[PDB]
Amino acid sequence: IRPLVAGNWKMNGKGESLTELRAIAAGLSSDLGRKLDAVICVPATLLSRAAETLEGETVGLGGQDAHFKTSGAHTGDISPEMLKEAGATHVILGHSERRTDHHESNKLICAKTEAAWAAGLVAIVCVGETASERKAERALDVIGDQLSGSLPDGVTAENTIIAYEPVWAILTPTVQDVRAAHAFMREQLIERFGAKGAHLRLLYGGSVKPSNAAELLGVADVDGALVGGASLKAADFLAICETYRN
Amino acid sequence: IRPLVAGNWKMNGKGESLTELRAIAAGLSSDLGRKLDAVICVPATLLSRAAETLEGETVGLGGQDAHFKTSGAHTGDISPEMLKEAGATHVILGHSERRTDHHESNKLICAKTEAAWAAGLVAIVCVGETASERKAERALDVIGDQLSGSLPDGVTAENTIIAYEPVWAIGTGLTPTVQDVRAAHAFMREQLIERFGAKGAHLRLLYGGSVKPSNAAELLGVADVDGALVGGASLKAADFLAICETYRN
Repeated sequence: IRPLVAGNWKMNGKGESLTELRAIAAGLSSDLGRKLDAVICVPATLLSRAAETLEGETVGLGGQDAHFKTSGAHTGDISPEMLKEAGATHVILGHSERRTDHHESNKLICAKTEAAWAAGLVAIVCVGETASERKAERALDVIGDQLSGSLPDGVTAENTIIAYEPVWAILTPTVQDVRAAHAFMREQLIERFGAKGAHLRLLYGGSVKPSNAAELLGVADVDGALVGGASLKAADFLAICETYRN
Repeated sequence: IRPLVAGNWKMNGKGESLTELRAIAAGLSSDLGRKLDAVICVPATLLSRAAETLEGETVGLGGQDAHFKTSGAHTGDISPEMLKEAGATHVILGHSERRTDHHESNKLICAKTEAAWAAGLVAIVCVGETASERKAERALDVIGDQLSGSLPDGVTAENTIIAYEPVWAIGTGLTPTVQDVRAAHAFMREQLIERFGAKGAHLRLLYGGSVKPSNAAELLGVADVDGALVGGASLKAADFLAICETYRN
């Protein structure tokens, strides 16, 4: 499985930040970048400008959310077609921050996931359990439910990526923690999707930094990362990518 | 009070839509645009390109929502500074679609309005009662609670515009009467004067119900209506402009 390092800028980044994007492009201009895929998910306000900056580079662009409809009376909401037409190849769906603060349900994320595929986008679908779900020993129940409710029947290794977010630690998770969450995801996805389940990229979406990337990304059934803060600066992001030097 | 026709594209608009902004700008190059302000509120994905499209022109640009913080861990949210830096001068906040479908409270909208101001944006803050609240005989009580709860203490006549949405009418095929509009706007004016004094007398109060080339003259002649927040009819330049032509004098 080819690795993917995806950056989630969350609600950071304006015109000035585009330099970081260029530097990431530059850093992956060589042998390193030929070895992995990389996608940076920027705010919707920055996407077209970022698409221009990245024209002819290996680095892909994501949005951080999209609606389930193509268009309509939905003030303030962005369609996946809009993301597509502005230059996105990917969109993050079901991020913990939206499941929690925006109350997004598994059903909604499923509908967003189909609509994303219909617009030509790869869905980066996030799952993850809270501290109390974990303290209550329901971690796997919850991850399992999120995966079976958030993912539509038509998943392929090409149209869907899964990111695991240990929301519970928002504590640092152990290698052991990461290992057991990702083995569980892999077995869940194979049970439901068979062959292609084995090919779906599972990204680790906990706290990923240059200093912990080697240990976390060397874990079985981790196929990359959904990097938060460390993706805002090209030097951090590139040092995380350095992991796949070999 | 100088009138403002604002257009709300809602979740409509891509690169191909930019010619419409262009046509609107050109229609308002006449003697017309000297008399009124115009703002089109476009999807955040289009904002920077729409900014580029309208460079130099009188037509302002709006966002359709914005966060209450400047930045941070809010995956998929847009801060009012991102709108500002992309070229917007305005942002719609508290639209009924967001109050209903995104469960936005007065408290959230208040927090969003402060942040909009701190980013250098004029907040277009929407209020409006449902058919249920109307049948409860609480129309005015609802609009009053929304205005008091949604608006921060720092309102100025320059940093805030209010738009009234007759949400009750949506989906019914009936359009509010001049009597309905007058009563809502007279009420909003009195409330804003009680709370903000003379600032409250100069606040622009936009009519955000169904406004189309066919009804614009009557509705926009209503006392205490200082313009409109136009929906569907802002999607096509000729419709938007025919609403604006109501103000030719």
